[PDB]
Amino acid sequence: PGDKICIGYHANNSTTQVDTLLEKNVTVTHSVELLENQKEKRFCKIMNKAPLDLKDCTIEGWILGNPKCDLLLGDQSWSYIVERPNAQNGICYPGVLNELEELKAFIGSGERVERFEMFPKSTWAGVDTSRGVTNACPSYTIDSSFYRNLVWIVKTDSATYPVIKGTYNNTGTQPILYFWGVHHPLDTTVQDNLYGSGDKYVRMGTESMNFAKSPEIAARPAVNDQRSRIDYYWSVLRPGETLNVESNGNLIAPWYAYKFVSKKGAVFKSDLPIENCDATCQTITGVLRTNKTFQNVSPLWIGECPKYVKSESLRLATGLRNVPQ
Amino acid sequence: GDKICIGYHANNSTTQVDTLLEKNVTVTHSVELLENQKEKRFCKIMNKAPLDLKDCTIEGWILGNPKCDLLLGDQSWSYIVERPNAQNGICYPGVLNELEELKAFIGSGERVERFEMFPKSTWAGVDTSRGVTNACPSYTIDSSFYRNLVWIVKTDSATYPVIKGTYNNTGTQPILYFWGVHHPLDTTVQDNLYGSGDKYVRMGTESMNFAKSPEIAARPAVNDQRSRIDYYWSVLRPGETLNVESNGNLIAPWYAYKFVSKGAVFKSDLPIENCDATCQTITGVLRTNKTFQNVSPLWIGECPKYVKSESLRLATGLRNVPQIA
Amino acid sequence: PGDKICIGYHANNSTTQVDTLLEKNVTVTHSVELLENQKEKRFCKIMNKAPLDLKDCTIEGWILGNPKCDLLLGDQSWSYIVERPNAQNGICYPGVLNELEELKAFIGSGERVERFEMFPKSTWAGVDTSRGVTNACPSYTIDSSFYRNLVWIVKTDSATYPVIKGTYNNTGTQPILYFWGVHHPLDTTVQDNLYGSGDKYVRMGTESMNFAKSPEIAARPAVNDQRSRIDYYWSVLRPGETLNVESNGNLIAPWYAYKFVSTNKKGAVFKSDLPIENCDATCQTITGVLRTNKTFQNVSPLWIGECPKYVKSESLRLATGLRNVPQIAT
Amino acid sequence: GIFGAIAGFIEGGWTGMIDGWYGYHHENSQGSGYAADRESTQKAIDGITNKVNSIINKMNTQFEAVDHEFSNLERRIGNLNKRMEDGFLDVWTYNAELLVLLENERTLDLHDANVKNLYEKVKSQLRDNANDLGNGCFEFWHKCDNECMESVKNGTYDYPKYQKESKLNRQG
Amino acid sequence: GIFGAIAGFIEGGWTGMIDGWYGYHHENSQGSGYAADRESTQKAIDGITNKVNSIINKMNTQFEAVDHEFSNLERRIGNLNKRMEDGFLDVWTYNAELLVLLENERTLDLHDANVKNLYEKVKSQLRDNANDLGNGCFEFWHKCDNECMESVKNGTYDYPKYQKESKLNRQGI
Amino acid sequence: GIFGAIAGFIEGGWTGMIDGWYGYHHENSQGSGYAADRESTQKAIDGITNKVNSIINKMNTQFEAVDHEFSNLERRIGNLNKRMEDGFLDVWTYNAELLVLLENERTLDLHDANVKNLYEKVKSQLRDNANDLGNGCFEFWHKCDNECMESVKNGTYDYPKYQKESKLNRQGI
Ligand SMILES: *[C@@H]1O[C@H](CO)[C@@H](O)[C@H](O)[C@H]1NC(C)=O
Ligand SMILES: *[C@@H]1O[C@H](CO)[C@@H](O)[C@H](O)[C@H]1NC(C)=O
Ligand SMILES: *[C@@H]1O[C@H](CO)[C@@H](O)[C@H](O)[C@H]1NC(C)=O
Ligand SMILES: *[C@@H]1O[C@H](CO)[C@@H](O)[C@H](O)[C@H]1NC(C)=O
Repeated sequence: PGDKICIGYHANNSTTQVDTLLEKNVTVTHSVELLENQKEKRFCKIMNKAPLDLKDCTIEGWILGNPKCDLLLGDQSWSYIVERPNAQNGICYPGVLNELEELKAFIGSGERVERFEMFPKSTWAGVDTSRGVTNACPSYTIDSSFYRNLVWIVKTDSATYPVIKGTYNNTGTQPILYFWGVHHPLDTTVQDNLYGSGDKYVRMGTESMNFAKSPEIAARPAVNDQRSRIDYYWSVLRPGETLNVESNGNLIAPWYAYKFVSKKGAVFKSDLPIENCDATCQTITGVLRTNKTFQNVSPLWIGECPKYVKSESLRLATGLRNVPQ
Repeated sequence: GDKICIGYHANNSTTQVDTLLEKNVTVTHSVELLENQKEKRFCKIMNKAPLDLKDCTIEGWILGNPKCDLLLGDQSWSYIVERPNAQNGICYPGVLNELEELKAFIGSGERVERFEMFPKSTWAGVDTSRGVTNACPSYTIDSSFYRNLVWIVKTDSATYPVIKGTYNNTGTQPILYFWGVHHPLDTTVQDNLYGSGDKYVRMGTESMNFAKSPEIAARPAVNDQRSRIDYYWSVLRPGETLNVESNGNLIAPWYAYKFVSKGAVFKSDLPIENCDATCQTITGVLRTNKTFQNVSPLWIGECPKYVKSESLRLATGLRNVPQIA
Repeated sequence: PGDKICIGYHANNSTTQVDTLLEKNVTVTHSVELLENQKEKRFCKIMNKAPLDLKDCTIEGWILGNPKCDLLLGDQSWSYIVERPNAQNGICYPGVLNELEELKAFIGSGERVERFEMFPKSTWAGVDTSRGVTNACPSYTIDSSFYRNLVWIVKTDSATYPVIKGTYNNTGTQPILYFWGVHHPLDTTVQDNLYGSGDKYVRMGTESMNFAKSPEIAARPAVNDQRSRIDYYWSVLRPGETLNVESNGNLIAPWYAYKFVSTNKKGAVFKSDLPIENCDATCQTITGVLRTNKTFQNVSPLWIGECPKYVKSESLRLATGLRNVPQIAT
Repeated sequence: GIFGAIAGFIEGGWTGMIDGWYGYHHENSQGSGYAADRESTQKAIDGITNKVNSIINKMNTQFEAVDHEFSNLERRIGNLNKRMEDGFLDVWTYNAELLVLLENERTLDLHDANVKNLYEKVKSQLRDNANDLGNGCFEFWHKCDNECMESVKNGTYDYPKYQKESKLNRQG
Repeated sequence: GIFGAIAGFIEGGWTGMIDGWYGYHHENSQGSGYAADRESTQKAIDGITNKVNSIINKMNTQFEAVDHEFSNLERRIGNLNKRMEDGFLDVWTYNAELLVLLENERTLDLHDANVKNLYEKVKSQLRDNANDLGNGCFEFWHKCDNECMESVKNGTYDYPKYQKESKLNRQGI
Repeated sequence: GIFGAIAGFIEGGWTGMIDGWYGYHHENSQGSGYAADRESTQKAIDGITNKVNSIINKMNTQFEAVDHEFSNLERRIGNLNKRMEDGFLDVWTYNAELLVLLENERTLDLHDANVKNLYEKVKSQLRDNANDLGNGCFEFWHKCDNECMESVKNGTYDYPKYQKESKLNRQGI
């Protein structure tokens, strides 16, 4: 009968719940989800820069200049690299690209390369630079070809393979990434026919680096019909450094190389499509377009992404326990 | 007059917890979350016994040191136990190259199957029977060699010709195999055992290359040898082929292991006993329901989290204030 | 008037604030700053042990015995090493010191070394010990000189460089840190001139180690007026071990070496231009001495000694008192 | 609830009180309704918002996995990297999940405290001019006007002004 | 204790109340007893059990140290692995030890509040029909039945029913 | 504040009460003053000092970075070291900053509770022998001299002794 005033709290139609240390599944009036579990299954530009799609070429195929990787050939700037899992064009002539993992780490990243002719074929005197092709390395148009960045130097028809020599003096601002090889024949017969007779060496040097290799002749199991191998090498010529090359034979010479410009770099091994999308956070499994602080999508990303956790949900209560009547 | 009073529970508990505000607070109920107790032995994990290497190291076992015959053929293990004082390892002095990486690869395995990879008949016109040393006795014979290798020597006439071998994996499992290069102390031993001239060991697969030639010098005597053997190991992938070519100084692969791939290697003097465990640490078995343990970071199976804490007791009850009397 | 008793709390003049989850800038009566941001921009003794000052020499210049580095020539003891970023005196004769990072890590930790003559010049027979000095490696006094810990052996006026052998047996209880080299001439000419004709080798071995190398002959870009190179190497001869040395030619022989004591103390190498003074420290960071009670520090994550935990934080002030709500004085 | 008001001596909340977290329900001859206490509600919003932004801000760094490659002679460092990346992954997953559970418990207690403090703020105004029932409700011993009610909510309730009338009925 | 009840204005616990955490002690002409309040007790058990299970669950991942060997040319990566493994160990040891100290403090506060709230529940029902002795005890100004005691406990106590009896006693005194 | 006392129903602090955190301000015919409540202040000091020392003890391990060099063929392990060291630095920075924010909130609340409990303690002794003015202040319905004041502070206040005097004064107004 008397007038009344009561103290109370808000209630609403919320069915959203949180967990606490004391209690699970507590329906609460207002809450925020701090975790993002959704993604765009594609690759987008980052900082408005396109990624490099290596297509049917592996990283080895692209930077050695495998003849089937011509579409990649010659100048490139990238926000990150996409390498397709089933890409078939890599090292066409069998052999080992030495310090491969460390090369992959250097290239990624890495934001641009400028391809230039480091050693003109004219560099090597008294030898044939026009015949170093192989059926192992076909282009799309011709059955026997070779890497675009190397010259497989061979004996002139008449006479022995002389001492050949080359120098490149890095005069620019940028480090240069370059490649070379040593050929290891199947046979002493292949050795004699290609290079002359006698003990062969490949020696390279810079102000800070020393290389020396001689052929190791033996038959290895056939790969791309080749029982011979090439040991491939890479290095980086710093600004102001000079490279000296000197070989007796078996040299697979540096021909083209890369001015290399260097943040967070990324090589994504994925088959996802690269679309005319733009983005801020790119994950190996997709774009995150979110304001949330956590994500359960991937620990591998480029850009400004939220923090990866294994959690399915991270809902903070903000309002209070919901107890409607 | 009549009383109603409001109050709390007390009991004879003398167990205490610490708090950020207060230390040594007696509470009616509490839970210890940490296990500090262990069985000081090795047990089976998943009803699978560990492999006791006994008086052999991992090198002695896997190269087949003649005193490790115990220990020959197939092995299946939940984990490996290597005794700290094992004296039978590399009997003929030299380095097992990439030793740490071999130990980690063996640790990854759960089973090996021993089989004859290269029969002695493989190597034409050389002597398979002679290669034994006083550096490698068995318990019965004063001069013997590794069970898994053949120290090939030239025949009596005698000239050491080029010898070649191939094994094509043909199988579902990776093969772990071994070889060596003999480095004689003398020009005299070199000529006695192997013939005349520069000598080589060359091996290759689709993915791998090896080339080595003897380095001839006297080294400090170890087990009476001033010579050395350089030992090598590799894994032949399923579908891969191995080519072996030598004209001298080859310590040939003979027997190899089909390898079945957490797993661990425990260096401990603890006894293996006829018991089962679900959690095994390097210092012993944990039979516990507890969340934490201060026994060891190194274990196999399902173990509670390792921390340096002496106790982690969570109050569940309230402050215990029982009446005095 | 009527008699009053009031329940209340303390307030004071404090203007010091703290943050909390619910509210920033809360002025409180009492608080503790748990984070230290002050340092002394200098290097001090840690265990009453002075650090080693390499001065104008790098770590390579020091242990190879670069002639310009004689000031550091004798025995050395240190609690840590300070290497000046601009030291000019390192590898004077151009070449690579192989496994350099792993050598620097070995020298850090790091308690002290005793210099001694491991292989006397007499060890090598039929070869000339005296010749090998280069303009590339001057001492401060002499224009042509060589590393103090190495002998650049050359062929005598004889046509031949004979096989030479050297042995050293460690009977000593301390590991010995020692160095050697292989010389790569730019020339077949220089190769002939300095050493015998024909195939050349450097071989060395211990109970646990084998080394073989032969010269790699080519012209390299000039460094210190040298297109030739030397491959430098280092190793540690364990107590009870023996080292055997054999060479055809091109051997830069071990001459002086170091007995090495490892240390219980964490070992550190600091690349810094900061001064070293006659002062004592308990906490030494690369950018300075910490002299503090505090739990936390934002000065550096690199230190030797006992230091507070490093964090990126500017301040970590814990409230201990309550909210400070003093009366408005007007 | 810990302060015992929410889901406690005040059994349920008010779907009817739409414009605040904590508030008043009144009944008198002129009618009945709901009104949020704007000051305590805003101060809670301010507090909760600051907590949420403190949590976001402290969680604003990232561990970065890299997908470097490792060779068949690099199993040890390959596996070192994995245990390393998975190690930070496990720590942060733990930090986030525990923090959410803990802060969620503490936030429900804050709301509870706020309601309880408002209850006590009214109680101390009304004194004996009203009867404290079980449930956060006060039954006046006098006639409480819409201004009267407004005054209770304002903290400007005039206790002497109704003291005599309420003594009467409190006795009668 | 922070709510002030436990080891506070209620000085001691009851060894006699064995069937719950929080409860009532009553004395009337019919008898005297210790009876736990089941609802507050059971919610506290559910809450605490949940806290223990949440902590156990959140802590059920292990960092796994390894047995790998390092050569004399691998001092840097060997030390890297050691600082890494020690680092995670220091982090988890910290997480566990600090969490226990913190949660033990908050757990005691929760018990303290549950007692304090039960006490306020009774005090608001009784009003001036009872007199507050110290120590969380109320003396009724009227005869209080067993049925009357049950009514105070289950919250159905009738203040009007005993009001006239109470006032006569309270000031006859 | 959360218990509602500090910067709450008690609006301000006392610069005058020099010897304690929490306490009393009294006025009577004899005089006026401030006295700290010793027992509550000392227990809070003990509790806060334990909290601070606990945090310092738990925070007393260090991760150690190392000055190792890495060559140009060591980009992967060099970066591994860097991400590892930065990783522990970020975890520890998070632990310290978050902990301080949380504990600072909880420390302020504990102080708020101790004030509210002290006030509640006096309020229950006094009963209706005093009148509640605002701001945690009671005006007595009787003469309360220094022994009477100390009486409230000590917890030994005699409600019966003054009930008759307080009752007459209360009616007269
Ligand atoms: C819940 O509330 C929102 C806002 O009052 C309203 O728009 C929505 O229709 C309601 N949801 C339901 C129960 O359909
Ligand atoms: C390369 O060119 C730069 C500048 O022209 C010069 O200073 C440097 O000596 C050259 N390097 C060599 C050794 O040829
Ligand atoms: C080294 O010294 C010990 C003691 O003289 C000796 O027994 C050992 O044979 C030595 N090593 C060699 C290879 O002579
Ligand atoms: C306090 O507030 C000032 C201005 O509001 C701000 O600059 C500072 O970062 C805040 N934090 C502390 C603890 O002072």
